[PDB]
Amino acid sequence: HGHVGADLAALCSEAALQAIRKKMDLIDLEDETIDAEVMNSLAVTMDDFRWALSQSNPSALRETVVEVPQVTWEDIGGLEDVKRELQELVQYPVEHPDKFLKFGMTPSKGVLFYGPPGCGKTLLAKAIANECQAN
Amino acid sequence: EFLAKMTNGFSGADLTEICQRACKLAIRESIESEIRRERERQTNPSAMEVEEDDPVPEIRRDHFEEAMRFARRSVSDNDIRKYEMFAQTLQQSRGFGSFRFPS
Amino acid sequence: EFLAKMTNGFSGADLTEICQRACKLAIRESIESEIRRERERQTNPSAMEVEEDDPVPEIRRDHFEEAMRFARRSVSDNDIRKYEMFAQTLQQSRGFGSFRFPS
Amino acid sequence: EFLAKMTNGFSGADLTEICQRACKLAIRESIESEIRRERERQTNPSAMEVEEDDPVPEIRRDHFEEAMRFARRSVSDNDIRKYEMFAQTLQQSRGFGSFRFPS
Repeated sequence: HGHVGADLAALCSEAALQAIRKKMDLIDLEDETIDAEVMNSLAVTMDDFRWALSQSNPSALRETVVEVPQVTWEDIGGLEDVKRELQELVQYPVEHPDKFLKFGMTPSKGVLFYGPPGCGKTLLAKAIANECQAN
Repeated sequence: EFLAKMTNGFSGADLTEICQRACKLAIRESIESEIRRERERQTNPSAMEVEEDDPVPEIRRDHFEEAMRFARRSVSDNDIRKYEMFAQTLQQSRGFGSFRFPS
Repeated sequence: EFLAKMTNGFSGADLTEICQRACKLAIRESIESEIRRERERQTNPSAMEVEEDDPVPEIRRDHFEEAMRFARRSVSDNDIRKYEMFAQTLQQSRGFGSFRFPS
Repeated sequence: EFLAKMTNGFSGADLTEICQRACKLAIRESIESEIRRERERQTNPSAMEVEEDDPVPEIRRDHFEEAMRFARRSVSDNDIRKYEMFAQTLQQSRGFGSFRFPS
């Protein structure tokens, strides 16, 4: 999830090198004039990509990321009161911007969740972003 | 005017919320109507929507009567009592009063 | 569903551990099998391994029933009681309730 | 037996209350029946009460299912944790363990 395009070019290049390296037991240095059999019958497979990805290629990325999330609403079922309130506070000033100016109520600008540690706070805060298709 | 003599010790920043509460409740009734207006079963193209619904063109009374039930005073009685004690810690003619001049 | 009405006051970050616990226990049974599969004494080349063992292709029930015995609630009763006291320190219609309008 | 594996950390003095709660609820249903049994309108003397009502001759299941909703654990998690800390402040073979004798 955290690579850049040049990192993926290096990843593909390292997978090609790994696929060549796994065939150097019969591609020997005494084969001076190289036979073209490997040049049309070698294809990189899945574990070479997994080797080049997991064992090598430290990613050149730490910073923030901007995308829609993907955790849906049925990842934490229930809590319909909280869901209905978040719909009235996030869904409606995006999916219906004109009706807010019919009677002109200014929208709010965010709530403060609070609770015990590990009740799906972040997993709920991503859910309204996934429902609104917002960033 | 009936809201005046019913909310006595409410601060000014509190009854600016209950009108945003009744606004939010009326927007909830408007999107509630627009989620079932397009949900027509046996949707005949005959008898077209030349007459619009227009369910909530303004805030009704029961929107206020429902939003008023979540009213809450922000300042307590102990802090208005604190400021009155600061008004008397201030002087405000802390002394004699009501004297006159010789003729 | 039986795990639902058995773990009542468990936090969401706690029953994400007991499925990692049952996963860890099933991986322990898989490497346990693969440390004795290759430990064949009188290893005849006849009757080859054309039928694989495949001992644990999924988590069984007793992996859960053994991993559930190390379940532990993270949050206490004193902190859920603290947040309920913060909910009542918050207003949530701290006042009159249930009034009506004159006719 | 279903009440056993549903009330885990309840003290013995707490589930002696929920059976007094379900008893109190069934007596409420019995006097509820006897306040409307004698409240017969168009009370004909014909078709006499040779068949009795007998509405609640025992506690039903929904009396328990309604009384269980007011269950409450008396002891907290902090006090059972206090007594376990007193069990380890007590010795209980606080030492070596598992030695043997010379041959």
